[PDB]
Amino acid sequence: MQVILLDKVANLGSLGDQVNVKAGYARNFLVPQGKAVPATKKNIEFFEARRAELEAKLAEVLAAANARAEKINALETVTIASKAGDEGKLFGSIGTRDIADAVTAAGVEVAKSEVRLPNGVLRTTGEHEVSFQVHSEVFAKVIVNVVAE
Amino acid sequence: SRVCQVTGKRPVTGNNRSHALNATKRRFLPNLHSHRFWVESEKRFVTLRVSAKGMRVIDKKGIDTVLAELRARGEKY
RNA sequence: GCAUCCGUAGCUCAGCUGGAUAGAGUACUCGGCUCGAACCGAGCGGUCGGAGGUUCGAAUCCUCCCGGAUGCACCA
RNA sequence: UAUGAAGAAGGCCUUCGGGUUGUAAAGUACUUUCAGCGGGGAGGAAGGGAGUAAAGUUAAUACCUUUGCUCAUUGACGUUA
RNA sequence: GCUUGACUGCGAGCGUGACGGCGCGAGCAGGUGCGAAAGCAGGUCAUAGUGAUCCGGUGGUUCUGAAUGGAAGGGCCAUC
RNA sequence: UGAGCCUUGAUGUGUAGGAUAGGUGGGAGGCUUUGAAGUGUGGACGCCAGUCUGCAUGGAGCCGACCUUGAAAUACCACCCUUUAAUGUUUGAUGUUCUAACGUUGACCCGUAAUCCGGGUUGCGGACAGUGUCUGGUGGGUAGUUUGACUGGGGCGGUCU
RNA sequence: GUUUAUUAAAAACACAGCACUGUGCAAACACGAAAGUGGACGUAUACGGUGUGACGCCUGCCCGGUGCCGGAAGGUUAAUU
RNA sequence: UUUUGUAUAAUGGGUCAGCGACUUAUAUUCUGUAGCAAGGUUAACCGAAUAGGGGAGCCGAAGGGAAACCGAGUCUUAACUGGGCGUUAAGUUGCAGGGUAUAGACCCGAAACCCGGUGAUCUAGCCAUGGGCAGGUUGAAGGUUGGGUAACACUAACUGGAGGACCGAACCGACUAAUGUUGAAAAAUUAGCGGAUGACUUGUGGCUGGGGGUGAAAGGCCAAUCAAACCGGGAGAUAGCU
RNA sequence: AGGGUGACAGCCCCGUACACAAAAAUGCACAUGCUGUGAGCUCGAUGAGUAGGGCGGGACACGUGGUAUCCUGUCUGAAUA
RNA sequence: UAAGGUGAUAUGAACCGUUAUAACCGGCGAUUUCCGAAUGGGGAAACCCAGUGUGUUUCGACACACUAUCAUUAACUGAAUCCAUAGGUUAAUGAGGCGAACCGGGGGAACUGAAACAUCUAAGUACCCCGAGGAAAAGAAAUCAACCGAGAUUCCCCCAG
Ligand SMILES: [Mg+2]
Ligand SMILES: [Mg+2]
Ligand SMILES: [Mg+2]
Ligand SMILES: [Mg+2]
Ligand SMILES: [Mg+2]
Ligand SMILES: [Mg+2]
Ligand SMILES: [Mg+2]
Ligand SMILES: [Mg+2]
Ligand SMILES: [Mg+2]
Ligand SMILES: [Mg+2]
Ligand SMILES: [Mg+2]
Ligand SMILES: [Mg+2]
Ligand SMILES: [Mg+2]
Ligand SMILES: [Mg+2]
Ligand SMILES: [Mg+2]
Ligand SMILES: [Mg+2]
Ligand SMILES: [Mg+2]
Ligand SMILES: [Mg+2]
Ligand SMILES: [Mg+2]
Ligand SMILES: [Mg+2]
Ligand SMILES: [Mg+2]
Ligand SMILES: [Mg+2]
Ligand SMILES: [Mg+2]
Ligand SMILES: [Mg+2]
Ligand SMILES: [Mg+2]
Ligand SMILES: [Mg+2]
Ligand SMILES: [Mg+2]
Ligand SMILES: [Mg+2]
Ligand SMILES: [Mg+2]
Ligand SMILES: [Mg+2]
Ligand SMILES: [Mg+2]
Ligand SMILES: [Mg+2]
Ligand SMILES: [Mg+2]
Ligand SMILES: [Mg+2]
Ligand SMILES: [Mg+2]
Ligand SMILES: [Mg+2]
Ligand SMILES: [Mg+2]
Ligand SMILES: [Mg+2]
Repeated sequence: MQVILLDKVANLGSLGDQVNVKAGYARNFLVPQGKAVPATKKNIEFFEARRAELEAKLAEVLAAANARAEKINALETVTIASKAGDEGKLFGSIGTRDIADAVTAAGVEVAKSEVRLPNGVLRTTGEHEVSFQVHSEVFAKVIVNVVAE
Repeated sequence: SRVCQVTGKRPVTGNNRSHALNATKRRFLPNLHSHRFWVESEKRFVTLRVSAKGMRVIDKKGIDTVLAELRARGEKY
């Protein structure tokens, strides 16, 4: 009794997994409760289409991820106007909010959430490397500077 | 009566044999069972008197397709 | 018509569970002691159903039979 | 965390027989608090604004202001509890 | 004492049965045995010691083999 | 919880002994910083003889091996068997707990002016029960029949080639 | 009391009583291919079956045979594989 | 008619008249007859059609052998001088007839088996609703009033009216005897007999159907029929018998 | 051809052979008009719980037999030019 | 078509016709009580009892028409239960029964024969049931042949006891 899963019934697998299973299981329980559907030509193709459509969504998102990445990765250095550090010590902290606004004016929009200030909170003045977690895994890299106000 | 609503199987008659080949008239009846089939389109349960062989064809043919033939047959499910 | 298994002091049975060689209870003799009961320990009472295959080694494994049993089948 | 003694060895003492460390370990099952990582997710949020409709308020109930409502709302901490 | 004629294929001519059948048989062919040979041996001094057909089993067999080559099955011989 | 199998490891006394040589071979090889032998009981199994070996232990030794043994050795390598310890697998055996099939001649609602029936709700039971095919046993409960002839009538007795 | 209407009215049958046994109620059982119905709108102080046949005194021995009941280890054993 | 045997006192027949039993179809064999002849003959069908056409086929002229095969030979066997079966010998198609075969098969006759129906207006049981049982006895429990007891118990009288109770008509049954036995009546009458308020009896309806019913149980009853009703069908069952 | 007529009728009668007949209804057939109906060509497609199988029967002349083939009550189950 | 004619037992009576409305024959209509599929309900067949509506009036009634069930289809309404669905009410069509044999299908004997009797025979016969037609059924090769070919089904004669 081949049947296509609609959820993660017990150990049978997850949504979209044709598996051989004893008739009774689906003939009177899985199907009348809607937890799965019989593995038939029409249904299987539609689910396989749904499978490939979510694959295309995964492709498209990760494709646009490298887009943002390159947009700002290659150089694209930005600097912000922070109260003159005066012989050093900056007069303030450069937070995720402020750094996001800077890159956003440059064009490459970034939300502070995504920003990840490595090994510090941008306390000094002058040049300081930065990074951005553009995607769920893809890592970027940008140089940011500071000058007078 | 003992008639399958899907396959139309009905009682048939035969012979009891023996080691002496003596023949006595008998009847073979289908393995009929009353089952409540879930029809998705109407989101309802419809009860059918089906044989065990009929149960197998319902999975293969689909619940909707067999009922379409039944309406053509005028079996009054 | 096959298939399997069994055969061991006189008896009932272990088989010395499949080759590195026979055990018990009972039967019987003697003894312990004791009127008989009744108790005990020694001794005696078997070449292992029979005949072929083996190997250094089979009552024990192989072949063949004999007798017994249980099964099967089954319509000259 | 429990099992786990040959009371391992080694350490030290030794009445040279031993004892002591010590079931401690090793080993063998077992679990993953928090810290590792990942993915969700309250609460702090009340507000005003825009509208509406009615009411009070009028010469005109225009003006408002009071209701109710309707839409969209805002969290520094905060990759929060 | 030596042996396997308790032979194989056949059989002129007879006997006895309603029949199925049963019995006797010289001689012939091929191969034997015992005799030096003539010769004798197709079981036992003779007359009882037995059971048809169907069905099934076993061996042999260039007989057959349902399009063809096989085979199954059948037939024939031996035999249960 | 049985079990066929998965691979691994491991297992093996006639005696003689060199004896933890199962058999079968090749077999002067073997041996070897990869840790020479090796110490620490590492234990198991087994003759409880002995053997391999868990991590370290130290630093060059290590070993075919004549009387005998059928044979020559857990020196040696290949191949089997036995003994098999574990390993996955594939089938079953029960036991426990579920609900969703199925049962309900439990309750309630509706069809409905209805002790039928059907539907709905709910409870209980539940992979049983029950039914189908096949199958073993039982079955004068019910059938179809058989149950001889000769014979100083028949039966009884006797007889049948 | 009942019985062979039409040759037998009895010592035969029934009988109250007694005992055994089955039956937990969707009861056993019976009529029905089945549904269902009777049992019973009853519930073991009930119902069915069997034998005996008021009452009185009593009902002894045998489980080998044949049935029935209980046991389930072993032997044997169908479909199936 | 049947028999070893019948005047037989064995069967049959009162008589007459009418009717009443070896047939039909197909196939096969034999005889007779006719035709053709090593050949004979067509069937269905066609057809103005008893003609003609149609030779599809059938039988015969060659057999032997299980068969392959061979062939006036063949089989048997290694092989037969052998032996078995064959080889000189006319058949075939009609018609008639004698047999045989399948059909009911010369005619008449079973008791029965099976199938489908009809019957519980009779009777058996049951269900519902009504009815009937003159008269006369016996006098239970209980109750009352006394007597007795501490109270009972107990006892007496009087009330009461219990019972598959008693005697006995209707009603119902049917024990004995006589008659009747071609009956007044295919089971009765006469004189007696048992029950007769009950497990009674009865009216009117209803229900149970044949291997079934029902049965206080006799194999009883189920429409004068019961160890398996009646009616029709299988059916002209079968009948080694008369 | 037959029948009838006072006994046996070619010429007595009814008929028969032939020759004719339909206002109306209807059968049949041809033609024709409407209402549907689709012809042809190309490219595709090619009947699955089915065939087959196990079990139990039945039908084929064929009784399970070495038994093909057909139908299937039951349990399974393909290939698909 | 007609000079005769009012059916028969079966006369008679009273009449009708005679050249074409006597009668008779044929075609087409009209009427066609009651029972019966029977259909408004019931029922012991030829009987009993209605409902609705239209139209009549002498105010007592009266006359027509409709009102069975089932199948199919379409509307309208309409539960438990929100939609729905079941169900319900109308309206259209169709079917009901009868009839000889023949036909297809669903069931399916026994007597008998075997000199008994089980397999077998009788026989898929008798009978029962369902359905259809003037015919029915079958029918256009997953057929046969045999290395050559044939070309749906049905029927007849052979093949052939
Ligand atoms: Mg943590
Ligand atoms: Mg063939
Ligand atoms: Mg009997
Ligand atoms: Mg018979
Ligand atoms: Mg006799
Ligand atoms: Mg009496
Ligand atoms: Mg009498
Ligand atoms: Mg009486
Ligand atoms: Mg009497
Ligand atoms: Mg008694
Ligand atoms: Mg006993
Ligand atoms: Mg006993
Ligand atoms: Mg005389
Ligand atoms: Mg006389
Ligand atoms: Mg006479
Ligand atoms: Mg002639
Ligand atoms: Mg002619
Ligand atoms: Mg010819
Ligand atoms: Mg010759
Ligand atoms: Mg003749
Ligand atoms: Mg005759
Ligand atoms: Mg009395
Ligand atoms: Mg009296
Ligand atoms: Mg009396
Ligand atoms: Mg009678
Ligand atoms: Mg009978
Ligand atoms: Mg009759
Ligand atoms: Mg007959
Ligand atoms: Mg007769
Ligand atoms: Mg196709
Ligand atoms: Mg199949
Ligand atoms: Mg079969
Ligand atoms: Mg055979
Ligand atoms: Mg046979
Ligand atoms: Mg076959
Ligand atoms: Mg009416
Ligand atoms: Mg017979
Ligand atoms: Mg017609």
